[PDB]
Amino acid sequence: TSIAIGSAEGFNQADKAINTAVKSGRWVMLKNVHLAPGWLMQLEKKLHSLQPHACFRLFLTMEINPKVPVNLLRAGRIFVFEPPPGVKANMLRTFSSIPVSRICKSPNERARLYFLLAWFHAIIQERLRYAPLGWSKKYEFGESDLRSACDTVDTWLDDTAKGRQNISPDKIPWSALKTLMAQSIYGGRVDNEFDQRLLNTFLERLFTTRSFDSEFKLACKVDGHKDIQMPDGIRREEFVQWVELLPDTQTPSWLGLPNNAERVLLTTQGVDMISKMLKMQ
Amino acid sequence: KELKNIHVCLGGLFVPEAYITATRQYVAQANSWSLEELCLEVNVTTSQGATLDACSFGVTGLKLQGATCNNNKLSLSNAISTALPLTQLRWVKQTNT
Amino acid sequence: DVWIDVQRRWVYLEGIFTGSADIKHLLPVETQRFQSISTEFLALMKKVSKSPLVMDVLNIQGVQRSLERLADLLGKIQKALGEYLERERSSFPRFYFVGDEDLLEIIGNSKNVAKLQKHFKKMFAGVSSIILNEDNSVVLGISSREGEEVMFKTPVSITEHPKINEWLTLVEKEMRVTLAKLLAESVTEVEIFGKATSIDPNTYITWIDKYQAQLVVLSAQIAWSENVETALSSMGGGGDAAPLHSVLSNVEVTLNVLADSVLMEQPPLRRRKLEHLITELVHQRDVTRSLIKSKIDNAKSFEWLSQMRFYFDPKQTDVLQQLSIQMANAKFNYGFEYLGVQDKLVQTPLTDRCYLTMTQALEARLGGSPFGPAGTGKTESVKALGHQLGRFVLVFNCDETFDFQAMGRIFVGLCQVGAWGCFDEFNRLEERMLSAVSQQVQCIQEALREHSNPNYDKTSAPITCELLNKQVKVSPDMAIFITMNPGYAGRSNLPDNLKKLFRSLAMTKPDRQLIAQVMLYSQGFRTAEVLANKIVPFFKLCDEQLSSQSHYDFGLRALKSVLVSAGNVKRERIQKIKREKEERGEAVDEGEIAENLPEQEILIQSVCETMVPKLVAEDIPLLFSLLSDVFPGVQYHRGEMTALREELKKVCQEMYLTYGDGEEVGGMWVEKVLQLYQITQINHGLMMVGPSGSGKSMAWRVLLKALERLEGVEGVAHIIDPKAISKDHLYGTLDPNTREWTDGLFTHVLRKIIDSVRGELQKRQWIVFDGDVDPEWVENLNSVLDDNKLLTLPNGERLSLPPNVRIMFEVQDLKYATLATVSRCGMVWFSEDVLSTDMIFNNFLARLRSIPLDESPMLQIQRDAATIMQPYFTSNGLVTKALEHAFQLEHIMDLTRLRCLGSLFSMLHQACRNVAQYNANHPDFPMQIEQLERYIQRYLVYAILWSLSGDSRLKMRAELGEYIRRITTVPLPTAPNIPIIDYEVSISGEWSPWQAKVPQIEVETHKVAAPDVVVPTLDTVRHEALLYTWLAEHKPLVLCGPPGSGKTMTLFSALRALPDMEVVGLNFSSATTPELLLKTFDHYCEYRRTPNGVVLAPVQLGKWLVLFCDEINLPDMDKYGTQRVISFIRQMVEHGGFYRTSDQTWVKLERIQFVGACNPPTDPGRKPLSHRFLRHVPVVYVDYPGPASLTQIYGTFNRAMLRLIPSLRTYAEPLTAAMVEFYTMSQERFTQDTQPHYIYSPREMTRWVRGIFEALRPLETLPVEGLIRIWAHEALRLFQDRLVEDEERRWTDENIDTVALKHFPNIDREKAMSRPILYSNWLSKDYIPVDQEELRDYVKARLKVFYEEELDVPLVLFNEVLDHVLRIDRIFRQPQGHLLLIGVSGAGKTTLSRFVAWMNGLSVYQIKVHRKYTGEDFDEDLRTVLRRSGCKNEKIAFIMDESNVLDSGFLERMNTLLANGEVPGLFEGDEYATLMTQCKEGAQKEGLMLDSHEELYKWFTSQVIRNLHVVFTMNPSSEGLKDRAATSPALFNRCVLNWFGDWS
Ligand SMILES: Nc1ncnc2c1ncn2[C@@H]1O[C@H](COP(=O)(O)OP(=O)(O)OP(=O)(O)O)[C@@H](O)[C@H]1O
Ligand SMILES: Nc1ncnc2c1ncn2[C@@H]1O[C@H](COP(=O)(O)OP(=O)(O)O)[C@@H](O)[C@H]1O
Ligand SMILES: Nc1ncnc2c1ncn2[C@@H]1O[C@H](COP(=O)(O)OP(=O)(O)O)[C@@H](O)[C@H]1O
Ligand SMILES: Nc1ncnc2c1ncn2[C@@H]1O[C@H](COP(=O)(O)OP(=O)(O)O)[C@@H](O)[C@H]1O
Ligand SMILES: [Mg+2]
Ligand SMILES: [Mg+2]
Repeated sequence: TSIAIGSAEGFNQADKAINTAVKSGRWVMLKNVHLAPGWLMQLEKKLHSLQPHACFRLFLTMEINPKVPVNLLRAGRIFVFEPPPGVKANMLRTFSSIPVSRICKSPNERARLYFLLAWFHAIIQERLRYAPLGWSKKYEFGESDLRSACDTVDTWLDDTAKGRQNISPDKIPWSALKTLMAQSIYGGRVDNEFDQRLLNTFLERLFTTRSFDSEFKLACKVDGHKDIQMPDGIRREEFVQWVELLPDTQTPSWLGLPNNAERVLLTTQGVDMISKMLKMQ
Repeated sequence: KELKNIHVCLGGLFVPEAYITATRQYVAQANSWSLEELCLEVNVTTSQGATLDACSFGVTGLKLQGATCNNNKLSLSNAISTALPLTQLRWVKQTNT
Repeated sequence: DVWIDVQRRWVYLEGIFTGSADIKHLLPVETQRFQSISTEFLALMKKVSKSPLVMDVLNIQGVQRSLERLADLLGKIQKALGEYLERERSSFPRFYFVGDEDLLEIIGNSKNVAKLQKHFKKMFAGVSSIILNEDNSVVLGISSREGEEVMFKTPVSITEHPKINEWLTLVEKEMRVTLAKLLAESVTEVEIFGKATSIDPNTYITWIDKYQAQLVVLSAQIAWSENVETALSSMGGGGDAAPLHSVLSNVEVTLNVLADSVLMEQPPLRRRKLEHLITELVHQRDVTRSLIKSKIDNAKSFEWLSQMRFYFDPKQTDVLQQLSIQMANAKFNYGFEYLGVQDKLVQTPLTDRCYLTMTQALEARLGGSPFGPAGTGKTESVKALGHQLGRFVLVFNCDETFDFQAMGRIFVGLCQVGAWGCFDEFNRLEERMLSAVSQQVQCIQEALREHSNPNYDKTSAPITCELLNKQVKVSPDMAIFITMNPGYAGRSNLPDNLKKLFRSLAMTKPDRQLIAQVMLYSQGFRTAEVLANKIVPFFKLCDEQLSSQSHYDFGLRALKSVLVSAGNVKRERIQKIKREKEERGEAVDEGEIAENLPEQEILIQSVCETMVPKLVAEDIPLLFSLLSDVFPGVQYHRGEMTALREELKKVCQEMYLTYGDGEEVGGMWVEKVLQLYQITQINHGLMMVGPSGSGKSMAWRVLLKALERLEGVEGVAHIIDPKAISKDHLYGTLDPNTREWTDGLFTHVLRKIIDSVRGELQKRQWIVFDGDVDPEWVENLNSVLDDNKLLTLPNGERLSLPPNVRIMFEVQDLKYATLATVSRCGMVWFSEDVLSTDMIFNNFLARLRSIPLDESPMLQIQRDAATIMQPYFTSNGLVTKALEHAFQLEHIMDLTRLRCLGSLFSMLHQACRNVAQYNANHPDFPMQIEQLERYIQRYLVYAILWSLSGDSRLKMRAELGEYIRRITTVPLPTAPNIPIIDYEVSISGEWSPWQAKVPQIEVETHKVAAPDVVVPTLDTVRHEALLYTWLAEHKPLVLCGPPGSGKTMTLFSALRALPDMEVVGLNFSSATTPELLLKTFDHYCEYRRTPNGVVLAPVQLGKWLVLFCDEINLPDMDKYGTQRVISFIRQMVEHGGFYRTSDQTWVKLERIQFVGACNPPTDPGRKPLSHRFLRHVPVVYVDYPGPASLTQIYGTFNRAMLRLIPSLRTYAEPLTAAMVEFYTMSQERFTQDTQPHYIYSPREMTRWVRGIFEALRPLETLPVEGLIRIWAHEALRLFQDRLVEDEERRWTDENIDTVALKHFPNIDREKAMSRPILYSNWLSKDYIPVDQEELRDYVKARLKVFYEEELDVPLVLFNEVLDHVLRIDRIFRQPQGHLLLIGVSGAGKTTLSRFVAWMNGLSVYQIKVHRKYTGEDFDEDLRTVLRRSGCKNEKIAFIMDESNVLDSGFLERMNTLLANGEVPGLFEGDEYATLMTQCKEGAQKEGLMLDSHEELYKWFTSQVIRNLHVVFTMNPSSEGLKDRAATSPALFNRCVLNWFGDWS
């Protein structure tokens, strides 16, 4: 039972659902509980004097703000959800979130399309860290955009491929996918001409028939003279296995940005780390 | 007439877009052209070694991020920023080519 | 608790059942039940009314049981009626868009269809009325607001379907099927018009006239889509000759025909159809050109699927599903909702991107979220897409009152009807409301997703969603759209879960050039391309070059207004040329007229009419240079609107205003008036921006009167101060319990205009918002000030703005309004230079010469005085130069021209009244012209001095006097060193020094330092005269100065000279709101309904009520710099009344005037007053008395005091000096910079003299050393008790000794300054000094008795305890003696207070605060204490701790009680009657026979003041004390502060 916090009827529904689930063993999720900091305290006291069913679970989704009571934080286990640390982690999360049966479907090219989608999503989400240069503002390129892009890819591939096991890369509706991602899915958030130009950059560079060649490069001159190579596989597990063997030497050149873009940031955080190590002394 | 030959720093002006509009207006009035049919051309030269014609205005303090300018041509660089010595903004008639 | 509920239920149910006489035919069984209920009700009315006694009816049996049965019956019948309403809403779901009372109105009025014709506008998109035959028995068709009608193929017969729901559903279905059939026929014809080399204009115009505006555009789109599809299917072979060029040429020739058509005169409906067709075919031409350039040869290429394509299948049996609209992979069926004649938008690249994104969102069964800055086309694009699919789109202007329930019911209506909800400003909701609404949105979207599954079949169970604990059917055609301006003020943050439910789209840069080009081309402008390419860069360069002003807007709405005005101007110019040709010759050729037409000149005229009025002075040359550069060689000269100009002249003459043409005096004002008229003609939302007193109000009033006298249409103006009332009182409230809507002020006015019972729609209605503008209240008008012209309320009601109504705002700035409001309003900028000072002088002189002051010899005196003062009121005259110089001085408040000018005018009116009084006093010898001239000139100089420097210090006043002396020619006082400000003007016409009015008085011995005893001083006699002058005119005034400067004393002294005025004290604080004023009005005044309206006047006839506000600048400003109470007072002063929010009625004040007092605005906790408020209130600066004046005032009090002991009579002069010096030193040593409470004023000196006088009253004799000891003890109790630090108290001791030794040399130091200086009246009858040890023993014995009788907590006695109990005993022995003990918790403050109260006989009262303690409990406790201490004559020590406070209302009530001794609104209702009864009983007990309630309430207040002692205890917080100094000012000026601190 999912309940959104904020209204009196919401509090009544939350109380009723928790009271039912602590006996039945069902699950209760409460969303945006940070908007009612006072009620969270009575919720914590109610939870403390309670011996619910074995399978009962209570999830409280919230934003990271100081209004959340400290006692509630101590009473429960905290999980922080944020952008993945790097391109490899982002692509691994993307591949884990999408079901295996979805990627492995009638056309074998769907797996490579999904891999391209994951790489694209990882690149644009990782460029958000270098906010002045990677983009012009902190766009909210998130998981909903990834779902919309996956749905678009599925719909247009199914339309083009009437259940055929294999289709030619030139027959893939590249223009439809590129336009829908540059105008509706990812371009909808973009409110700048130059950010739109950069999105069109990435979409034209990545989504093309040349992405199905063995000589395709995902990125160029990442460090020195080597470059990221497009995997030659045709199955989802092979793409995931390629993602697992990423060098773990990510640089902003992976994103197309200059390598020095992180030099200030990686400096500040480093100093920041010292400060934290000094604050806990 | 002397105000045309001075080089200003666009970052040191409260409203630099007003300066761009004023230079465009000056060029349009000088040549009796229409204001809406003027486009801007950029020529990067040294501050001392430069000449301003009836349509050129000098600008200082512009910084090129991630690129270097040689012979008014841009090349990618690993430097954070490169100081452009002097920039000539020259208003010309639109060609639509 | 049962009778009232049953009574109300029966009343409203009887009203429902009687107003609807046909409701019985559908509700039979409950009709019989209600007949039985009505018979029972008649029985009760026949039984209880016979005996009008409660005891006579509570003795009758069978009453309570029958009442309970009736209550149950009423509840059951109400529930049944609610279920019936729900069931009837289930069929024909459009009834979900009407209220329950409205639904019942249609239910009961099914027989007569005339009453139902006003409900179709809110149940249908474009159906305004239903066409019926003469019998009113069959529905022949439908009609729109524009008059366009659709004739049903098969009319709906009401006789064959009597039930309302059935024939309404049949009407809707017949609407859809008739629209489908007409669309099919129009498509059949336009196909013939298609695939043709040439098009006959006559046949094309005939086809356009034949079909509706919706259907012609739809058919053109269908035909073009079919042609393109056929061409692509032919070209699918690849590398083949393209017939797509044929489609392009067909579009081109049709565009040529349409462009020729719009050049010539057309009927308005045909013209709008032609414009829509031109726009659509221009878009088609652009799309075809893009397809040709891209070499698209496949119909399955995405360059063709990304477009909106229309497929028509005549083979479909269902005409509703006959048309399909497809974009990318999204498919929709045309809703066939009659939309009337809407304004089609230009399909720009952004609009296309918006269409694609929103259609993708719709296919995903999730909402759309277009975001961006204002005027980007976000809302209109959503409406245009909805109209493209034939959907019913409702726009809801959302605010924070759109709670969970309102949004839920809106969603229920949208689900049932199957309509599109465009929620504009969705971020104006609360974040918690956004989170709550996210759940409903998710449920609806999940239901839609389940509907979209192919496994579902329409024959199975319908899809329902859980909405508001109910199963609600969800139509597949539902859509939710939210348009929000991210970053705008008053906007909230959307939760992530809600954001994931919408597909977002950035609409930031509209394609302005394309819109301009297409709009101008559709209006008939030749060379529209060059016009657009000139006018769009012009707007861009205006945005860039012009200065940044808060009222500047050069976005799309500005260009849109410019383009519409350009089209209107072109039509008007064509008509003018036509009539000129008719009067000169007979040859008329419309093609020639179009050919030789100066289109650029028309565009310049439009720009000047729309953009110029808002420009500031420094930006006008820039914009005109931009015009001369962008449009070279063309110039526009504004037409001379003479016919309006003579009307303006006549109105100005009748209103004593100055009129000018061009460069004369007042010409700029007339130009602004004409600009306002043009903006009214072009805009339905206007705003008049400019500094206070720039002539805005007179401008719009004169314009209204001139328009009434020119057009013959009577003009009615409703003026509202939006920030003088709460937003709930402005727009309305929705009851969270009963879902009942109470209209606000603006809502009530608009609804009354719309109903037009008294012919309101036939009048020019102007709703002016004269007040501050902030996004909290003005954004609710967004949909009002947009193309929607609709006010949307949370209860789902939508009110359309009538065409005769203009929404106007009169503001002084827009620094807090967002761009959303700025862009939706035409701005007229009123600089202060528009209204010249000569204009104000002319207005004043004309009013003086015309309007008598008494209500004629008075008019003759006024005319003579005006003639005398005319030479000084000219340009570059005495007054003008004096004002210019005074603007260079320093004033206690911001100096505005009209404040000084109004002060001067009031003083001149007082001078005329003085001359009239002189003439009345001397009937034999009236004042002659020479004496009048001398008096008027000297008084003019005097009034200039007191009006232009009255709010300044002495040195500024002297500087202004010196400047006037240098420039004036009036005879002035000849003293070399005495400033002119020290003189007054005698009625004989000669300067007289003020010192002659200051006599050395001898105050009576028993009246030493009494509250109403004033020692005459120069400032006292000057300020008294000035206040008398300002009060006699009833002009509101403000006294500014340091606390204790004597503002209240001066005001009361001046009012003592006016016996016809009664003063009422109000003490403002940080949380003061107009409800305090309303309570004061309820207590002291009454409302009566005179024939002219409701008038609020004081109860006491013949008396003027002076509402004296103690701290007028304390009330808190909101985050937009507005004090609500200050705006309320400004409205009551400038408009002479306010609005009663009980019934939204204008109440006019009578015999009520306001006086304010305040500390300087630079003082902490004080805010500067609004310039629009300060314009009407002269400000007088009362400074602290100087050493000479203090020496005189307290020297007099000391002599009167020391007259008690003759042997000490010679020590009055030194003692006063010792009083004056030390008080000065401390005032310099301890300032508000260190601690907030370190305030020293003459009030301390009055307390000093009063305390020494009390000490000296009983003594028969006393040596000098004892007098010095008393002086030092009082100095310690005044200057040392509030000190925080030890070093400050050491300084106080040392300098007390130093001052005493300096002023009393030959004294015994030890006998007078034994450091334990203690005084008490416990050991003896008199207040003689007490020894520390004897005092300790006495306190020990009294503490033993205290333990035995009262609280038994043992206490340890040290010296500080003895000092503190002595101080508390000192305070409890004084009238209105309140304490503020500040110290650490557990230090014994409460215990010592209780002990001292027990010793003094006071009854200790402490409020018992708990978790459920509220404001009502505090009010009840306050009533209890007030009754006990004011009616029973019981001395009560009310002990309150800072932790007992749970709200600011606690501090408000306590502040009022501390300052005045009464709360004006505490006793209201039966409580007031009970209080009056007990007060009469108490007065009878005392021995006073009082009859009226006013004097009895005065006696109650006096008793409370004499008895109640409030002891406030709080911990010593740094910021807490500063906060309390503003929340409760009386805690620091009415309470004695004792700093106990921590134990030393
Ligand atoms: N045409 C005129 N000729 C002479 N005096 C005028 C004229 N118009 C206005 N005044 C006077 O000048 C002052 C202007 O006051 P008005 O209320 O019109 O200004 P405002 O800008 O609307 O003020 P506020 O901002 O305080 O509401 C008044 O004293 C008014 O009587
Ligand atoms: N493409 C367009 N063609 C014609 N008029 C347009 C177009 N886009 C916007 N407008 C006009 O500009 C204004 C935009 O209003 P609205 O859509 O409410 O703006 P927003 O939602 O961005 O605040 C309206 O007058 C509208 O008719
Ligand atoms: N001429 C005077 N005669 C008597 N008291 C005076 C005189 N001048 C100043 N005072 C004293 O100054 C104080 C002014 O108190 P109040 O009227 O409340 O001042 P404010 O209105 O500035 O707060 C009183 O103590 C009053 O007795
Ligand atoms: N002088 C004192 N000697 C002994 N106990 C004291 C003394 N003053 C206060 N107490 C004790 O402190 C408590 C009362 O504190 P109270 O007067 O309520 O504190 P506060 O100063 O915060 O009002 C009781 O336990 C009382 O016996
Ligand atoms: Mg809008
Ligand atoms: Mg006004």
